[PDB]
Amino acid sequence: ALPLPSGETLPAASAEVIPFSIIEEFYKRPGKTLAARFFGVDPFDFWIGRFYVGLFGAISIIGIILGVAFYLYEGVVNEGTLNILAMRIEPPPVSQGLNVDPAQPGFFWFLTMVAATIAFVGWLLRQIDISLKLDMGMEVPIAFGAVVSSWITLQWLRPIAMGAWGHGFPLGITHHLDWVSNIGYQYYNFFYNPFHAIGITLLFASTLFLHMHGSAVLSEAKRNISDQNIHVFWRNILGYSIGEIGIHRVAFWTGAASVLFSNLCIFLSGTFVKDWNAFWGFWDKMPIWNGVGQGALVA
Amino acid sequence: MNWIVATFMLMFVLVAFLPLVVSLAYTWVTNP
Amino acid sequence: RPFEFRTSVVVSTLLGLVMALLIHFVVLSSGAFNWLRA
Amino acid sequence: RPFEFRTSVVVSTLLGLVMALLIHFVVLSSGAFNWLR
Amino acid sequence: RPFEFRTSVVVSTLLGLVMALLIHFVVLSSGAFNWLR
Amino acid sequence: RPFEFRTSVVVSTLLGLVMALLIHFVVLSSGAFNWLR
Amino acid sequence: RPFEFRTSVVVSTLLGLVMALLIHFVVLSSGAFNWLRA
Amino acid sequence: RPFEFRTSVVVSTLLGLVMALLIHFVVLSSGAFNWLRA
Amino acid sequence: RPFEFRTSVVVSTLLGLVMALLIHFVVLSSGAFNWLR
Amino acid sequence: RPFEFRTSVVVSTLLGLVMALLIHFVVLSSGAFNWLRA
Amino acid sequence: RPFEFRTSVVVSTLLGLVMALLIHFVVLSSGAFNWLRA
Amino acid sequence: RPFEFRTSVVVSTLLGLVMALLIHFVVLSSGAFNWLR
Amino acid sequence: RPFEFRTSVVVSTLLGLVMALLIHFVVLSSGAFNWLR
Amino acid sequence: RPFEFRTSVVVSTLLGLVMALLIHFVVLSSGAFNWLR
Amino acid sequence: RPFEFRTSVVVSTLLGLVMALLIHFVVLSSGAFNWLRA
Amino acid sequence: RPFEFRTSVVVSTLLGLVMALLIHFVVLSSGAFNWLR
Amino acid sequence: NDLVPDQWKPLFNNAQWLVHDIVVKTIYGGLIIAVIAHVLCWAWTPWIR
Amino acid sequence: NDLVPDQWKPLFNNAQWLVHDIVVKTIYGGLIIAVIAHVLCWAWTPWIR
Amino acid sequence: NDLVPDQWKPLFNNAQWLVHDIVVKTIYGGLIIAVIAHVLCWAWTPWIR
Amino acid sequence: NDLVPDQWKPLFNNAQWLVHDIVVKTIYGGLIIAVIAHVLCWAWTPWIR
Amino acid sequence: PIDLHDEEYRDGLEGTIAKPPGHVGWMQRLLGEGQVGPIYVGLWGVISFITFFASAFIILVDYGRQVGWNPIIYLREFWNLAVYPPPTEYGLSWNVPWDKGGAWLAATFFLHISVLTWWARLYTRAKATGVGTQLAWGFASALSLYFVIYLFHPLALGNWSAAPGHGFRAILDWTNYVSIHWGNFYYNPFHMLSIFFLLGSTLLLAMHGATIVATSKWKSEMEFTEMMAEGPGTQRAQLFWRWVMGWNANSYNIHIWAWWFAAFTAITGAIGLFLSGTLVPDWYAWGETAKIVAPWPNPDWAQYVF
Amino acid sequence: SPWPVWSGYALCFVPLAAVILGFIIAARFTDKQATSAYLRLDPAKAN
Ligand code: BCL
Ligand code: BCL
Ligand code: BCL
Ligand code: BCL
Ligand code: BCL
Ligand code: BCL
Ligand code: BCL
Ligand code: BCL
Ligand code: BCL
Ligand SMILES: CC(C)=CCC/C(C)=C/C=C/C(C)=C/C=C/C(C)=C/C=C/C=C(C)/C=C/C=C(C)/C=C/C1=C(C)C(=O)CCC1(C)C
Ligand SMILES: [Fe+3]
Repeated sequence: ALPLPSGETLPAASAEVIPFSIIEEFYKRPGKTLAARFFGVDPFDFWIGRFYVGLFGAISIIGIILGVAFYLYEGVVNEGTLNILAMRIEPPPVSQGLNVDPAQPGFFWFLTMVAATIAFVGWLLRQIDISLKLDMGMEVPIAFGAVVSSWITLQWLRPIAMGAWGHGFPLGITHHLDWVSNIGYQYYNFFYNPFHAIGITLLFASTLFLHMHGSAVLSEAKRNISDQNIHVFWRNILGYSIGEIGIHRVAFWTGAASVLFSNLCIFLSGTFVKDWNAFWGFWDKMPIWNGVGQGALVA
Repeated sequence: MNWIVATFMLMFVLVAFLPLVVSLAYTWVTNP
Repeated sequence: RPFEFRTSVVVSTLLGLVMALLIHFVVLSSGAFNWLRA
Repeated sequence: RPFEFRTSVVVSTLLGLVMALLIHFVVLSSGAFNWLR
Repeated sequence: RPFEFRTSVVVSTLLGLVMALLIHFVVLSSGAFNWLR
Repeated sequence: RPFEFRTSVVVSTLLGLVMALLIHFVVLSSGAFNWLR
Repeated sequence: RPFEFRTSVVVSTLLGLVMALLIHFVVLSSGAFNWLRA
Repeated sequence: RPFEFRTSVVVSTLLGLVMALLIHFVVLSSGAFNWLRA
Repeated sequence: RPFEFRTSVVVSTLLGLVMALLIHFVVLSSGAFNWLR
Repeated sequence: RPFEFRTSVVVSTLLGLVMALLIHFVVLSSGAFNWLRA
Repeated sequence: RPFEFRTSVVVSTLLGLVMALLIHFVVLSSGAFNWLRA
Repeated sequence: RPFEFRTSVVVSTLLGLVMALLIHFVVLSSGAFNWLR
Repeated sequence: RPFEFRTSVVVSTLLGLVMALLIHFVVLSSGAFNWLR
Repeated sequence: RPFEFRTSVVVSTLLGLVMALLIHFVVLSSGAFNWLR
Repeated sequence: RPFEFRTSVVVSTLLGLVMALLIHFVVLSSGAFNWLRA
Repeated sequence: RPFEFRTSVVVSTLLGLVMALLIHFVVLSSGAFNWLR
Repeated sequence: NDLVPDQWKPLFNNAQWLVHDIVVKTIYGGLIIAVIAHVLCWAWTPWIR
Repeated sequence: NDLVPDQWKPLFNNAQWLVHDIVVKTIYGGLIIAVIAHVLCWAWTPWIR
Repeated sequence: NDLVPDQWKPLFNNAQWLVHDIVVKTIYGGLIIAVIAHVLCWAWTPWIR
Repeated sequence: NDLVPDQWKPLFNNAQWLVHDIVVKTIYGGLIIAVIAHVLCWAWTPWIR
Repeated sequence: PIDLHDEEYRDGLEGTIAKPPGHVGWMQRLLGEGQVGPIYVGLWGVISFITFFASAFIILVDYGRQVGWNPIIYLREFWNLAVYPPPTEYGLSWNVPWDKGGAWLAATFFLHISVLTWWARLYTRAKATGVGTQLAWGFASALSLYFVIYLFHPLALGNWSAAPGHGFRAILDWTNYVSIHWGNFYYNPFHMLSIFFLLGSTLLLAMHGATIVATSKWKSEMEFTEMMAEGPGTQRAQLFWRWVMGWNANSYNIHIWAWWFAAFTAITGAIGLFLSGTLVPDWYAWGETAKIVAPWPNPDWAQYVF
Repeated sequence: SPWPVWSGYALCFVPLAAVILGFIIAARFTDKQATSAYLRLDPAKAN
């Protein structure tokens, strides 16, 4: 009996029962990473276990270890709390400005944030290298780069633009929520921010699309069907079937767009805008309806 | 507020928007 | 030819309708003519 | 022919109905005629 | 040719319409001419 | 055999290093020794 | 051979460098030595 | 050989440059030398 | 023929029902007839 | 023939039920009959 | 035939259950019958 | 036959369990019996 | 056999380590022994 | 040879460019030179 | 047979355990028994 | 047979461990025994 | 459907008859118990008054 | 299904009969314990009043 | 199916009988220890009152 | 399974008996040390009281 | 035993309409398919249509009445118009004026009927096409959240005012008001679990889409065929995700992962919303008593002042 | 009172441990199924 990838055992195409070892050995092909093109050789061009280690893998692992050490030190020492749900890792005060001093408190927040940034960029570059070794596209790096740009907006661009550097988030479990709540209520009705609304729309659409795609694929896995049943099912309900290649494109685009608009709204709310209720005071004054009402229906 | 630095950071954010736009343009240009 | 007759007709009719509605609404809201109870 | 009879009939009917509704609502809301209290 | 006639006409007409609407609205809002009360 | 030498060495080394770091950090945090100011 | 020589060398070097960085930073921040402006 | 000469050259040069940059940055941030008004 | 009997019947029935409901609602809301208190 | 008996029956039943429910709701909310509450 | 017995049974049962629930809730929430402490 | 025994059993069991839980919770929340203080 | 030796070893070792850490943390957090100040 | 001359030239030029940009930025950001006033 | 033994056993066990936990929570939360320090 | 031995052992062990930990923690938090201060 | 009665043969199977009988007895016992419970609850505290 | 009685042969299997017997005995013991516990709790603190 | 008793041959395997015996003995010992612990805790401080 | 006893042959391999022996000896030593530690801790400060 | 031509090209009730398919063109260029195609209508969907549009008509007519029947003001204030439930007095009663919550009850009832009939439509068409019915249960798990929001939570609180007011801006206001009323949902554990599952769902969707698009040169998007035998694209995707994070899946497990993320999101959200008001009146106080709230003695408050 | 309340215990620490164990177990079994041997197209012939 031939075992299928789903799990079926169907008695008996050009397929055959092949162990994963043959596939793993066949596709190694060392010597095509990004660092090899630049320097002419990759210093770390091997595998340690199941992982591939490259030039940026070492940088990422160093950043990870250093960041975790600094995070634990600020929270076990200098706070004396001993539990992780009550830790509160703060940046330097707003009065200090854009400068950093080891003597003053908030230095290890700097160390952890820098190490985390280095680790994130190293992970992105490692993903690019692994994609380039397999002759694939560069789509996953684009999505992860959207996420990393979302991080850089919150921790680098906004504090520099506002110029005091106390405007970055504390790295504490259950405590970054305090920062989110206070920032959101400082610019009251953060719902009324247009880009926040677009981001929420994209998030909800992404979840709905994921559920629909999972249901559709799972509904035909282990049945004797002609591969066109799903198209008829999706045209009978809603009167449209996107196809096999369109659903993944839509998923990738929606996922990236949500985070992009979210980082745009956070940065814009930081500097160029002060109140999101006053932002809509232009609407009722446009010269198409500013003179049509009376009493409570005026304006 | 220093309006030069803020505009520079805004330009960086709009640059960060670019790769998805490039992917959309590539998908449109191919598949004629 | 650069454009088809159908597209030109559609664009022209839509532009005319939107402009007429917009001008009527602006004149009504201006309150400068004493029309329909001032 | 650039347009079908069906499309012209549909567009004309929708435009006429919408315009009639809009004009009646504007006239009623303006309160300048003493109609319907 | 590097660009088509259709694209040039579309871009030019859209730009002209947008500019005319913007200029009329800005001049109306400036309150500098005594136009429409 | 159920377990290889390499897996045992890796697990033991990681556990020992993590335990040493945790114990040093906890002892430093407790402040019961008058060490390092 | 349970392990390769290059893996041992790389892991040892990374661990040593990380430990040295961490120890220097902790000692500098503790302010118990009067080094680099107290 | 376990390591090639050019790989060692790349690793050593990169590590040295990174350490030099880090040491200048830390010394400047300490503000203990009166350098660039510090 | 440009239109079929089915489409005309459906559209006419929907339009009539919608108009009747709208007219009753407007007349009830106006409060100018003393109907339903 | 333009319509099937099924479609006519379904549409008529649904319209009657919806109209009855709406009329009952409106009459109850108006409070003009002294019914089911003072 | 126009309709199956299955569909008629299902629709009738569901409509009856929904109407019973709605009528009970409307009548009891009116506060006009003194049921379970007024 | 129109309906299978299994579907009827499932629907009856689910409806009965839901009604029992709902009625118990409604009676307890009404606070008109002096039950569990 | 139902369970292999490796699975039993992994489960037992992980459970023992987790319980030991949890008990030490709880006893330290109680503050009822006068240990570590 | 261990290193091609082209690669050495490219690496050196890029390193010089990055160093020049970084040093200009850091020197201009300092308190002694306030962005050339 | 309409139902397999496994389905009946699984449903019965899950229902019994969930009901037991819920009843214990509801009885002990009411504070009408003086159990384990009131 | 309806159920296999491994499933029964797994479910029993998981339930026992969860209930034991929950009961110890509830009793400790209730503060009705004078245990650990 | 050998054990099924003649009238209900087209609607029932042999194995379904026994399960249906079990459900019928369960419903009858539950109804008797519920009637008793309602009578005692009314005797304890009327909910209509 | 050799050990299964004649009446329940279409419903039960030789392996499921033993497990069913185990489950029935377990439920019987549980019911006895539940009745005893309820009587003790009523003797301790009535809940209807 | 050689070390299993005749009754439990359709349900038990020759390798799982030993594991079942081990589990049964462990449960018995745990139950005895739990009973003793409960008695001692009651003698120390009653939880019902 | 030449070195495994006859009773435990269906459950154990030849290379797993040795690992089992090591684990059992380690657990016994752990139990003895834990008993001593508990006795000294109780002698120092009782936790029940 | 299923003829797709019949299921796509029948006539009358229990058939389809829009039978001659359309074509959009740019959707074919960007998404790979641009057939509008016919749509089924089978007595599960006529009821949904009628009930949904009855509710919409009621809401729109109330919107019109609220502005004095002025169309220009209707366009002016469309996005800040709403039809709120009855006020807190007369909690669950239905004897309410039409302008004081009477229309909200009727619209909500018709919307409930519409959503239930839509679920029935989904289930029946899944059965009639030969595919499984996973989509029906996913929609059930979202309807559970919907019914907790609109029916089960206002019940057990004693008033209709605990429900949203049927408006573009009214849902945002409802979210803010419910957060302010019951403390802070940032300290609601089920809100935390729902956020975890939601962000995980978005992450998984992005990863899967990027992975399939990257390997589409070897026809990796044909999920139905890859489940029979793996191809070069699936092999490359497995190798990529094994070399990045050390473990991977096949082209069948990822869909189970996605389905369960979405289902857990909906279920945990429903449970948290229901538990918010009836049992825990204040989430911050509960968090303080649970030791999950960080101490905060000496803030630096200059960040939060203009 | 160094300890949390019982409701905190349940509502916080039962779901968290459940999620962690479930994630680890599901990942382990997904990897086991993925790396098993089943039908595949030969990479040497397949291009
Ligand atoms: C009252 C004085 C107001 C004012 C009020 C208005 C209003 C109100 C309108 C204009 C419109 C226009 N105004 Mg003026 N306008 C003012 C001052 C100006 C000044 C100026 C420098 O002062 C200028 C340059 C203009 C210029 C213009 C033009 C852009 C335009 C008229 C020409 C046109 O397009 O005809 C071409 C027009 C057509 C070809 C329309 C043909 C329509 C056909 C005949 C159908 C009619 C409806 C009929 C019932 C259909 C029945 C059959 C069924 C369909 C089967 N106005 C002042 C401030 N003006 C009108 C316009 O069209 O704007 C877009 C308009 O509606
Ligand atoms: C009372 C005075 C009000 C006013 C109130 C209204 C109202 C109210 C309406 C108009 C309408 C119109 N007004 Mg006027 N109007 C005013 C001032 C003006 C001024 C002006 C410069 O002052 C102008 C230029 C206009 C111009 C116009 C036209 C665009 C139009 C009438 C012609 C038309 O379209 O015929 C062509 C019209 C038709 C061919 C209609 C045919 C309808 C068929 C016969 C069906 C009728 C319904 C029947 C029940 C069907 C029954 C059977 C079922 C189908 C089974 N009005 C003032 C302010 N005017 C009407 C209109 O249609 O606007 C779009 C309209 O509703
Ligand atoms: C009143 C004095 C105001 C002012 C008010 C306005 C207004 C108001 C407008 C301009 C516009 C313009 N102004 Mg001026 N302007 C001022 C001072 C200046 C100064 C200056 C340094 O002081 C400059 C350089 C300009 C320069 C300009 C140009 C950019 C432009 C006119 C030419 C053009 O581009 O036509 C290019 C455009 C065309 C050739 C369009 C031709 C369209 C044809 C005629 C059709 C029109 C519609 C018609 C109804 C169609 C009917 C038929 C149907 C389709 C079948 N202005 C002052 C402050 N100016 C106009 C403009 O169009 O700007 C974009 C405009 O609307
Ligand atoms: C100061 C008194 C403190 C305390 C502070 C510490 C600290 C601090 C530590 C321990 C550690 C340990 N403590 Mg103590 N400990 C206390 C009280 C106790 C009590 C008790 C009941 O009272 C107990 C049972 C223990 C028990 C233990 C052990 C678990 C462990 C030491 C043995 C071990 O595992 O070695 C196994 C470890 C090894 C064999 C490591 C061998 C490493 C080799 C020699 C290399 C070292 C690094 C090398 C120089 C680097 C450069 C290499 C280059 C190639 C040149 N401690 C009190 C409260 N304890 C230590 C430990 O290792 O914990 C895991 C530790 O770090
Ligand atoms: C100031 C007093 C501080 C303190 C400050 C430091 C600092 C600062 C450091 C240590 C480090 C260490 N400390 Mg001390 N330390 C203190 C108290 C202690 C106590 C104690 C019980 O009190 C103990 C047990 C230790 C123990 C240790 C060891 C783990 C380690 C030194 C040995 C080693 O690793 O050798 C093995 C070391 C090597 C083999 C290194 C070989 C390096 C080669 C020769 C290259 C050197 C660099 C050079 C620039 C390279 C140029 C290359 C170019 C191509 C030319 N410290 C107190 C609190 N300690 C050091 C360490 O290594 O930490 C990881 C370190 O950096
Ligand atoms: C405000 C002062 C008066 C008042 C003044 C008027 C006036 C004035 C009139 C009415 C009219 C009507 N009034 Mg009123 N009305 C008042 C109070 C009420 C009250 C109430 C609760 O108080 C009610 C229930 C009504 C009810 C009614 C209706 C009987 C009637 C409009 C019918 C309609 O919708 O036609 C539109 C309906 C349709 C277009 C659909 C027809 C469908 C057919 C009948 C069934 C088969 C459909 C078929 C199968 C579909 C096939 C195609 C499908 C696509 C498959 N009035 C008060 C007291 N009323 C009108 C009338 O007399 O009508 C005759 C009218 O002119
Ligand atoms: C108290 C007085 C209240 C009031 C309270 C209620 C309540 C409460 C209810 C009704 C119901 C109805 N009311 Mg009344 N009603 C009032 C005034 C009126 C007025 C009026 C004054 O004009 C009218 C016309 C009606 C009309 C109606 C009918 C639509 C319906 C009863 C008949 C029916 O449908 O039987 C047909 C009904 C059946 C065939 C059902 C048979 C069900 C079988 C017996 C099983 C029942 C369930 C049981 C648990 C099963 C147990 C065994 C298990 C299956 C194993 N009411 C006043 C205001 N009325 C009932 C109804 O059914 O509404 C939909 C209902 O629930
Ligand atoms: C101080 C008094 C405290 C208390 C403090 C602790 C602490 C602290 C711990 C326990 C632990 C336990 N306690 Mg006590 N305990 C108390 C009261 C009780 C009561 C009671 C009713 O009063 C009971 C029933 C128990 C019961 C128990 C057991 C559950 C457990 C020990 C059994 C075991 O697994 O042994 C077998 C133990 C082993 C097999 C461990 C073997 C470890 C091996 C030898 C390795 C050790 C580390 C060493 C450095 C390794 C070096 C080499 C390298 C690996 C190469 N305690 C009071 C409240 N108890 C201990 C435990 O093991 O928890 C899991 C534990 O850590
Ligand atoms: C509130 C007043 C009283 C009180 C009043 C009562 C009353 C009254 C009763 C109980 C009952 C019980 N009480 Mg109480 N109880 C009190 C305080 C406590 C405390 C405590 C710490 O204070 C505890 C721990 C308990 C514990 C218990 C349980 C022993 C018992 C319910 C068991 C159960 O879940 O059955 C339901 C369990 C199941 C349905 C699952 C069974 C599963 C079996 C055991 C294993 C199967 C394994 C096999 C592999 C599974 C195959 C299928 C799988 C799907 C694969 N009580 C207080 C003091 N308690 C009940 C009782 O006595 O029951 C006998 C009862 O009626
Ligand atoms: C608050 C207000 C005002 C509310 C408004 C008031 C309203 C609207 C009330 C509506 C009430 C209704 C509609 C109640 C409905 C009660 C029902 C249907 C109970 C079903 C019992 C089903 C039962 C007992 C089924 C039992 C099934 C059994 C015993 C199955 C047994 C078995 C079966 C069949 C198998 O395969 C094999 C296993 C086994 C042998 C055990
Ligand atoms: Fe897919």
